[PDB]
Amino acid sequence: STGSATTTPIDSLDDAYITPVQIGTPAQTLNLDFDTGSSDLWVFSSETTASEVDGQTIYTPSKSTTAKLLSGATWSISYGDGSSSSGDVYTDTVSVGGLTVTGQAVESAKKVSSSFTEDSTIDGLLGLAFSTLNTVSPTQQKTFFDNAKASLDSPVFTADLGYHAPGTYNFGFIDTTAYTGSITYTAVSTKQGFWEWTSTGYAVGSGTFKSTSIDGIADTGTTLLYLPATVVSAYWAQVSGAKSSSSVGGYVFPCSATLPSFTFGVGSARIVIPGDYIDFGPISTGSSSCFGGIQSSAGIGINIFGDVALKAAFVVFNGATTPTLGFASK
Repeated sequence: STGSATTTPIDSLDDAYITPVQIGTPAQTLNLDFDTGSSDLWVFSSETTASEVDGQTIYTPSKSTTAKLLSGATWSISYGDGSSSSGDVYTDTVSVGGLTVTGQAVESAKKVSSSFTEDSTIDGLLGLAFSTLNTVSPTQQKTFFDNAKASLDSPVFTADLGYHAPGTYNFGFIDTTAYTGSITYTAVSTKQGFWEWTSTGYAVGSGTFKSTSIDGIADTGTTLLYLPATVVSAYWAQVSGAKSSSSVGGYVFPCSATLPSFTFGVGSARIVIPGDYIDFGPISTGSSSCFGGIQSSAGIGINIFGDVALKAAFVVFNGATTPTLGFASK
């Protein structure tokens, strides 16, 4: 089997991407944030604290004839940006772009943190990291991909994120019309539960390529590109007026600037992020200071190839016995 669904930026900045997901019988369609950096499928629901719901579409398990409470199971998760959610668990039928999984763990939120409440466009998350990170207790649950894998034509899914435009998540096949040149595959470590790999280096604008190993994760659920301070300093040094602001929380630059591109290495191959991709607009409405899309990972503890990097490529998440990651220009 296969699946194919369109993913759409939630706002003019590509802060995140939502993908329609059918849950239950009859289908309840929720717009979920597909996240290759976590492994929980959780949704706003009829059980979510009323004061913490503000415009989201909710899952109502009582209205699904295929919903079953997973007796005694609970979940609780905290993300890298400080946000969090928790609740209990149902199993139900979940379909993504024509691909159907029965008995999927659907984690129902009783509580969500303010940032989730404040984002009316995201009805929940669908985790696509390795199931070892799943937070369901006392019986850990599998991801949608994990549950689908045996059925898929090929044990893969692909991320084709658009820049200020819709894109595509495919399951079970590689669309050879969706990229240019060839796909370059690189090794993955599953030891931290992430799609963790090692970039071969970087370049700033038309500058010479620096060969250097950068260990990081392919994470569709993170907006920006987080890299070592040395690398990020070298990028912003090429932008007149750019500086790191502790008060704003990262590198900012004059909105009148023209940003240089950023290249990262995948084996012998190169992915080029155009400068426009690195512009996240005024730090506050009407300000002439703009927030940078490449930031230091020094505070985080890991490097993150977030949407800024991934949307410049066609990305293959290969879930074979020995998983790998593939990158192509597009």
